[PDB]
Amino acid sequence: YRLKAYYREGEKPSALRRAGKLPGVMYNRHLNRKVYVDLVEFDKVFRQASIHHVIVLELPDGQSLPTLVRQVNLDKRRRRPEHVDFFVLSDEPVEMYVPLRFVGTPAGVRAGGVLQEIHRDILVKVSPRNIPEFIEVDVSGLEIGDSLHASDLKLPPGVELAVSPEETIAAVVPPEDVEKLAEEAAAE
Amino acid sequence: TKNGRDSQAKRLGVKRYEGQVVRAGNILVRQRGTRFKPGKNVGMGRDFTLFALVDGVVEFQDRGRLGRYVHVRPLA
Amino acid sequence: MPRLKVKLVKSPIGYPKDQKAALKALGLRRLQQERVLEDTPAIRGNVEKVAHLVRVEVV
Amino acid sequence: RMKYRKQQRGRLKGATKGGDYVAFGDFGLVALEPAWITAQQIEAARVAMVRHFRRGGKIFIRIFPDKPYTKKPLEVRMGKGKGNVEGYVAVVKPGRVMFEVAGVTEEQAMEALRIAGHKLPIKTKIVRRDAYDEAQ
RNA sequence: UAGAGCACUGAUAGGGCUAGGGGGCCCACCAGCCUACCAAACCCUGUCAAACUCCGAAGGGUCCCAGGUGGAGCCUGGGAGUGAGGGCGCGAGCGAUAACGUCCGCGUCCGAGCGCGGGAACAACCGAGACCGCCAGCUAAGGCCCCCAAGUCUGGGCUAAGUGGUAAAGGAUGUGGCGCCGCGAAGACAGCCAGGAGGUUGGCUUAGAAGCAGCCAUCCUUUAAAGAGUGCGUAAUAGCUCACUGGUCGAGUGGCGCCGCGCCGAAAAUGAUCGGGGCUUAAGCCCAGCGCCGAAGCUGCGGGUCUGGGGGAUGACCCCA
RNA sequence: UCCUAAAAGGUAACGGAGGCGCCCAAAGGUCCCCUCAGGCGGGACGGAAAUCCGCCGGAGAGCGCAAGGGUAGAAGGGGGC
RNA sequence: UCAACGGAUAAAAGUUACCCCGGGGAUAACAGGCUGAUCUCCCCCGAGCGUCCACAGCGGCGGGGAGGUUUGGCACCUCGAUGUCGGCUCGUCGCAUCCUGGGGCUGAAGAAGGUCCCAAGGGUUGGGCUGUUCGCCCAUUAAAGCGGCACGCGAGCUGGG
RNA sequence: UCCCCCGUGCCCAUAGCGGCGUGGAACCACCCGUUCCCAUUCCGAACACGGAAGUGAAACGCGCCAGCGCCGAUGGUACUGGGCGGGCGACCGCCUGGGAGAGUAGGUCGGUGCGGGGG
Ligand SMILES: [Mg+2]
Ligand SMILES: [Mg+2]
Ligand SMILES: [Mg+2]
Ligand SMILES: [Mg+2]
Ligand SMILES: [Mg+2]
Ligand SMILES: [Mg+2]
Ligand SMILES: [Mg+2]
Ligand SMILES: [Mg+2]
Ligand SMILES: [Mg+2]
Ligand SMILES: [Mg+2]
Ligand SMILES: [Mg+2]
Ligand SMILES: [Mg+2]
Ligand SMILES: [Mg+2]
Ligand SMILES: [Mg+2]
Ligand SMILES: [Mg+2]
Ligand SMILES: [Mg+2]
Ligand SMILES: [Mg+2]
Ligand SMILES: [Mg+2]
Ligand SMILES: [Mg+2]
Ligand SMILES: [Mg+2]
Ligand SMILES: [Mg+2]
Ligand SMILES: [Mg+2]
Ligand SMILES: [Mg+2]
Ligand SMILES: [Mg+2]
Ligand SMILES: [Mg+2]
Ligand SMILES: [Mg+2]
Ligand SMILES: [Mg+2]
Ligand SMILES: [Mg+2]
Ligand SMILES: [Mg+2]
Ligand SMILES: [Mg+2]
Ligand SMILES: [Mg+2]
Ligand SMILES: [Mg+2]
Ligand SMILES: [Mg+2]
Ligand SMILES: [Mg+2]
Ligand SMILES: [Mg+2]
Ligand SMILES: [Mg+2]
Ligand SMILES: [Mg+2]
Ligand SMILES: [Mg+2]
Ligand SMILES: [Mg+2]
Ligand SMILES: [Mg+2]
Ligand SMILES: [Mg+2]
Ligand SMILES: [Mg+2]
Ligand SMILES: [Mg+2]
Ligand SMILES: [Mg+2]
Ligand SMILES: [Mg+2]
Ligand SMILES: [Mg+2]
Ligand SMILES: [Mg+2]
Ligand SMILES: [Mg+2]
Ligand SMILES: [Mg+2]
Ligand SMILES: [Mg+2]
Ligand SMILES: [Mg+2]
Ligand SMILES: [Mg+2]
Ligand SMILES: [Mg+2]
Ligand SMILES: [Mg+2]
Ligand SMILES: [Mg+2]
Ligand SMILES: [Mg+2]
Ligand SMILES: [Mg+2]
Ligand SMILES: [Mg+2]
Ligand SMILES: [Mg+2]
Ligand SMILES: [Mg+2]
Ligand SMILES: [Mg+2]
Ligand SMILES: [Mg+2]
Ligand SMILES: [Mg+2]
Ligand SMILES: [Mg+2]
Ligand SMILES: [Mg+2]
Ligand SMILES: [Mg+2]
Ligand SMILES: [Mg+2]
Ligand SMILES: [Mg+2]
Ligand SMILES: [Mg+2]
Ligand SMILES: [Mg+2]
Ligand SMILES: [Mg+2]
Ligand SMILES: [Mg+2]
Ligand SMILES: [Mg+2]
Ligand SMILES: [Mg+2]
Ligand SMILES: [Mg+2]
Ligand SMILES: [Mg+2]
Ligand SMILES: [Mg+2]
Ligand SMILES: [Mg+2]
Ligand SMILES: [Mg+2]
Ligand SMILES: [Mg+2]
Ligand SMILES: [Mg+2]
Ligand SMILES: [Mg+2]
Ligand SMILES: [Mg+2]
Ligand SMILES: [Mg+2]
Ligand SMILES: [Mg+2]
Ligand SMILES: [Mg+2]
Ligand SMILES: [Mg+2]
Ligand SMILES: [Mg+2]
Ligand SMILES: [Mg+2]
Ligand SMILES: [Mg+2]
Ligand SMILES: [Mg+2]
Ligand SMILES: [Mg+2]
Ligand SMILES: [Mg+2]
Ligand SMILES: [Mg+2]
Ligand SMILES: [Mg+2]
Ligand SMILES: [Mg+2]
Ligand SMILES: [Mg+2]
Ligand SMILES: [Mg+2]
Ligand SMILES: [Mg+2]
Ligand SMILES: [Mg+2]
Ligand SMILES: [Mg+2]
Ligand SMILES: [Mg+2]
Ligand SMILES: [Mg+2]
Ligand SMILES: [Mg+2]
Ligand SMILES: [Mg+2]
Ligand SMILES: [Mg+2]
Ligand SMILES: [Mg+2]
Ligand SMILES: [Mg+2]
Ligand SMILES: [Mg+2]
Ligand SMILES: [Mg+2]
Ligand SMILES: [Mg+2]
Ligand SMILES: [Mg+2]
Ligand SMILES: [Mg+2]
Ligand SMILES: [Mg+2]
Ligand SMILES: [Mg+2]
Ligand SMILES: [Mg+2]
Ligand SMILES: [Mg+2]
Ligand SMILES: [Mg+2]
Ligand SMILES: [Mg+2]
Ligand SMILES: [Mg+2]
Ligand SMILES: [Mg+2]
Ligand SMILES: [Mg+2]
Ligand SMILES: [Mg+2]
Ligand SMILES: [Mg+2]
Ligand SMILES: [Mg+2]
Ligand SMILES: [Mg+2]
Ligand SMILES: [Mg+2]
Ligand SMILES: [Mg+2]
Ligand SMILES: [Mg+2]
Ligand SMILES: [Mg+2]
Ligand SMILES: [Mg+2]
Ligand SMILES: [Mg+2]
Ligand SMILES: [Mg+2]
Ligand SMILES: [Mg+2]
Ligand SMILES: [Mg+2]
Ligand SMILES: [Mg+2]
Ligand SMILES: [Mg+2]
Ligand SMILES: [Mg+2]
Ligand SMILES: [Mg+2]
Ligand SMILES: [Mg+2]
Ligand SMILES: [Mg+2]
Ligand SMILES: [Mg+2]
Ligand SMILES: [Mg+2]
Ligand SMILES: [Mg+2]
Ligand SMILES: [Mg+2]
Ligand SMILES: [Mg+2]
Ligand SMILES: [Mg+2]
Ligand SMILES: [Mg+2]
Ligand SMILES: [Mg+2]
Ligand SMILES: [Mg+2]
Ligand SMILES: [Mg+2]
Ligand SMILES: [Mg+2]
Ligand SMILES: [Mg+2]
Ligand SMILES: [Mg+2]
Ligand SMILES: [Mg+2]
Ligand SMILES: [Mg+2]
Ligand SMILES: [Mg+2]
Ligand SMILES: [Mg+2]
Ligand SMILES: [Mg+2]
Ligand SMILES: [Mg+2]
Ligand SMILES: [Mg+2]
Repeated sequence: YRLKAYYREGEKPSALRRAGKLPGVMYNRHLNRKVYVDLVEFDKVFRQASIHHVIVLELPDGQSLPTLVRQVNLDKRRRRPEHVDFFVLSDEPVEMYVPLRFVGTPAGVRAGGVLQEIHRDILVKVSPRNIPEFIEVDVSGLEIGDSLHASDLKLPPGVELAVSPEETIAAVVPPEDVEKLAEEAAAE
Repeated sequence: TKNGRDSQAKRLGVKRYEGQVVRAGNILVRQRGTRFKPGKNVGMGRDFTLFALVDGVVEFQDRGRLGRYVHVRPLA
Repeated sequence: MPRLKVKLVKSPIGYPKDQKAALKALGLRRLQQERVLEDTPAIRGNVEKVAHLVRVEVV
Repeated sequence: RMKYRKQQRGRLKGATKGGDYVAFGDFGLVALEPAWITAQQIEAARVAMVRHFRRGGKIFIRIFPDKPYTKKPLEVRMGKGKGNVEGYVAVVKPGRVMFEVAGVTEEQAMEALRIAGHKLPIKTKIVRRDAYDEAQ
């Protein structure tokens, strides 16, 4: 994706938002530059892009930088993005959160279970060239009460699980209405 | 009820500060345990009271593991 | 340390004691009173902490 | 719970840490005003929620009361209150995420969270999901 | 400390791991397996704490140096009074995140400034510290249509309730304004015209269950369109409707989010009201600008008194702040 | 003793929560020496826990007695005088 | 255990409706007031009941509020005095209406009724028991309303409490 | 000047743990032995003494590697002396000066003083 990023300097970060620009900074292992983008633009761009793909930032300098939001500071008091980071890549293997597509028909659904998920995006080390839109999650033969772990992952080549090879990925917990309530009020 | 109790203020802590003139025997700092260790021309007693053994200025010196020592630099 | 004209315009009555005292080190008796002290880092401080009571003038 | 008897009042300053993000589930319920949420309130919204969509998925209740609600039994000033009458509450300031459902339909969610909102004293909002987490 | 954090001290929502306890398989040879159960220690997600703190501000205290001549300070001594305080803002306990409630703290006014202007009136809210005079002059707060001093000022928006004249969860095609997305002159929205078929009475269930009590499963054909079917309805059927397609039709149309102001929610006791009259492109609210009224504050003139400075055989008196 | 106490000190309420009215001639003084709790693994009675062995284990023990603070680079454990 | 721990004597309890003096609204009881926890009523959400159908009628779990009658909290005016129940007498005001008036819905055939809205102008009984308010009861009634006025009224009365 | 090593002190984790490598002529430790000084509530393991042979295994020195630990921006943000405004209240906002924590990029498996021995 793209985004017309501008250079900052002595602008009021607070009064800046009032205008309509989203404060933030782009930087890598050798970079550190005050910048800012447009609220409306970044809004619709980040909706799709999010923090899994790479968003090139077109500075007035004409520099097309392979950046991805390393971090977002969300304003409390009615959610809304305040600040944004933009970590630029190069040719060195970089870590990041990669999407996970839970595809299949869990045995829980059949027995009237609950679609549980934990890591909708795992942190993994990978080269800048590899941009796997997502990883096929074989969640299907998973019955109610069973769990798929990080050590049970199918990793696309050139990638490693930069986590703790035993980290929960998903589950299948039970429903809850009648039985629980009626029995809880009397057994609590 | 039964709670309204409390031993009056003992008023401890830092009595003298770095960059202060001191005679000989001035109670530098009265402390609980040993939050401040002695040092150059400074000794303590039973209640861990810190005082000057010479005449000069008070100085502090934080030394992580070792501790937060405090001394006095004699001059006249 | 060019001159510093200062005119008392906002009564200190009802304001913190320290501020009252500031108009003493600066020496401001009544209202609408002129006062052209020097521009020393010290004297500045006072004028500053009471700026909302006196309109400074760079002379 | 388990710690010790009573606790202070303490004001409810800015809606700072009282406010998070949708960490689990799909939809979420956020507070707009600050106040103490009562145990009866949690359950009230709980039962209301789960009861709405019979055989519902998984209902996440992020908040959790632990503040001994103090109170006196219609008398005067002989020491500190017995409290415990209403039970306990939780420091709920604007932005917080009291509840959040999952594995269910959006319609089920929207209506439920709505009803459970009335079970709450604070005016509330319903946030989707987006992608606002913390990554790259 | 604020905050912040969970590294200790405790709480804790979910999940994994897994000791221990329950249940089932099964033979007592005493183990082995499963468990949409209770759950220790450990890990991940996530969070709470005055008496928890890995961390940690603004700030406050203090000593040296510098400005600071002030009804500043320090020393010795004489003479006191005071030892119910209160309101207010802020930070806390108690209280019920009650009280013209109460208990400390930081400051402030009233006290003793019930002296003056404003606030309708009103010890403490806003303005401002009254030595005396004056039929002078600018301004402060507030205010500038009439009671009332001074604009029915100027320009640009909002609000049709008299809102303004000031109550909540919650409710609402009120009305205006900004952004995103669907659909549309290759013919859209709506009304309107007709159709909206079979297997199938989807499986099951049930007395029945035929799209439409309920459960679960979760096709094919014809075609421009018709759904293993949305509601009303029947005992179950029928019958109507809708999404859908074509004709009509002719220009827009639909949804979401955010914002301004108003509407409902709104029931009290001697007569009624925003202080009153009365006000609607304002005499309401928001925004930007000029002008003016207005205090015992300031300036102007004159005068008293006290303190300090100067002329000064001159004590004296004169002038100045 | 701690919190309340608003980062110096101090600071109130019939505010929250807990102690003291002692004990020790060795639990002191000096000298020299010594290092915890637990966890795991291994072992006759024991076997959650006596005692012994190996590795890990910086202070979560110990420090007479409540708590706070301090503390093994000793205030702790032992012996001589 | 001068432990009331700055310790009046070496040596000390209780009673007064037989009571008194000094003083306080610095302080309780009555009333007012501020508040609204308690009380009355209204309202949002709506599991669920009502064959069927959540809104004829009804409402869990929980949330908002109005009033200012009760109990209650505070101790602000009044302790050189604000008379305190009930009754009687005279009333007057509110509306959240008991009746009569009108109206909507109905699980409204009709009659009768249920519930909600509008609506004080007027009306809203005699008696038994108790100091009672309150309430129970008899007989009737179109109905036998709730509440404010220092729970109106002792310089109008009563004095059973 | 400079290098390797020995003693000792400072900075007090960017020097710690851990896996790998590496040095013994010199320096260091282990090592031989327990007669004498002296010792383990049992042991020469520890402390101690006399001193050749052997190794660099243990310990340590040096170097490497980042998995753990640790150090940590910047940017913005919370909060806040000070000044001001708005709401019934719970609370909210602006100007002025100050400005964390957490998370991100990232840094580090040491640096340094005096003296002593050896080239
Ligand atoms: Mg553009
Ligand atoms: Mg006390
Ligand atoms: Mg006391
Ligand atoms: Mg005290
Ligand atoms: Mg005392
Ligand atoms: Mg004053
Ligand atoms: Mg100061
Ligand atoms: Mg428990
Ligand atoms: Mg708070
Ligand atoms: Mg409740
Ligand atoms: Mg609500
Ligand atoms: Mg409540
Ligand atoms: Mg809502
Ligand atoms: Mg605090
Ligand atoms: Mg704290
Ligand atoms: Mg905090
Ligand atoms: Mg943590
Ligand atoms: Mg414990
Ligand atoms: Mg647990
Ligand atoms: Mg848990
Ligand atoms: Mg077991
Ligand atoms: Mg068993
Ligand atoms: Mg057999
Ligand atoms: Mg057996
Ligand atoms: Mg046997
Ligand atoms: Mg067997
Ligand atoms: Mg645990
Ligand atoms: Mg996190
Ligand atoms: Mg929690
Ligand atoms: Mg200073
Ligand atoms: Mg000097
Ligand atoms: Mg000098
Ligand atoms: Mg000097
Ligand atoms: Mg000086
Ligand atoms: Mg002078
Ligand atoms: Mg004076
Ligand atoms: Mg004076
Ligand atoms: Mg005197
Ligand atoms: Mg006294
Ligand atoms: Mg308070
Ligand atoms: Mg009082
Ligand atoms: Mg008071
Ligand atoms: Mg005061
Ligand atoms: Mg005065
Ligand atoms: Mg005064
Ligand atoms: Mg005064
Ligand atoms: Mg008078
Ligand atoms: Mg006035
Ligand atoms: Mg006045
Ligand atoms: Mg005059
Ligand atoms: Mg004028
Ligand atoms: Mg004005
Ligand atoms: Mg006027
Ligand atoms: Mg206009
Ligand atoms: Mg009106
Ligand atoms: Mg709509
Ligand atoms: Mg056409
Ligand atoms: Mg149409
Ligand atoms: Mg239509
Ligand atoms: Mg047929
Ligand atoms: Mg059938
Ligand atoms: Mg009415
Ligand atoms: Mg009237
Ligand atoms: Mg007015
Ligand atoms: Mg103007
Ligand atoms: Mg004037
Ligand atoms: Mg004058
Ligand atoms: Mg003049
Ligand atoms: Mg002049
Ligand atoms: Mg002379
Ligand atoms: Mg002279
Ligand atoms: Mg003279
Ligand atoms: Mg403190
Ligand atoms: Mg303090
Ligand atoms: Mg308390
Ligand atoms: Mg003894
Ligand atoms: Mg000893
Ligand atoms: Mg000893
Ligand atoms: Mg030993
Ligand atoms: Mg052990
Ligand atoms: Mg074992
Ligand atoms: Mg073992
Ligand atoms: Mg063992
Ligand atoms: Mg035996
Ligand atoms: Mg054992
Ligand atoms: Mg064992
Ligand atoms: Mg064991
Ligand atoms: Mg000792
Ligand atoms: Mg010893
Ligand atoms: Mg000894
Ligand atoms: Mg006694
Ligand atoms: Mg005596
Ligand atoms: Mg006494
Ligand atoms: Mg006595
Ligand atoms: Mg006595
Ligand atoms: Mg006695
Ligand atoms: Mg008698
Ligand atoms: Mg007599
Ligand atoms: Mg008698
Ligand atoms: Mg008397
Ligand atoms: Mg009374
Ligand atoms: Mg009273
Ligand atoms: Mg009165
Ligand atoms: Mg109320
Ligand atoms: Mg209502
Ligand atoms: Mg009702
Ligand atoms: Mg009920
Ligand atoms: Mg119940
Ligand atoms: Mg209940
Ligand atoms: Mg209720
Ligand atoms: Mg409630
Ligand atoms: Mg209520
Ligand atoms: Mg209320
Ligand atoms: Mg009362
Ligand atoms: Mg009083
Ligand atoms: Mg009297
Ligand atoms: Mg009189
Ligand atoms: Mg009288
Ligand atoms: Mg009188
Ligand atoms: Mg009459
Ligand atoms: Mg009728
Ligand atoms: Mg009717
Ligand atoms: Mg009819
Ligand atoms: Mg009938
Ligand atoms: Mg009449
Ligand atoms: Mg009678
Ligand atoms: Mg009779
Ligand atoms: Mg009779
Ligand atoms: Mg009678
Ligand atoms: Mg009677
Ligand atoms: Mg009765
Ligand atoms: Mg009868
Ligand atoms: Mg009446
Ligand atoms: Mg009466
Ligand atoms: Mg009477
Ligand atoms: Mg009478
Ligand atoms: Mg009477
Ligand atoms: Mg009378
Ligand atoms: Mg008589
Ligand atoms: Mg009698
Ligand atoms: Mg009698
Ligand atoms: Mg080797
Ligand atoms: Mg080698
Ligand atoms: Mg021997
Ligand atoms: Mg020999
Ligand atoms: Mg011998
Ligand atoms: Mg031997
Ligand atoms: Mg040896
Ligand atoms: Mg020999
Ligand atoms: Mg050799
Ligand atoms: Mg060798
Ligand atoms: Mg080696
Ligand atoms: Mg070295
Ligand atoms: Mg950091
Ligand atoms: Mg940082
Ligand atoms: Mg990195
Ligand atoms: Mg890192
Ligand atoms: Mg190394
Ligand atoms: Mg060196
Ligand atoms: Mg060489
Ligand atoms: Mg050479």
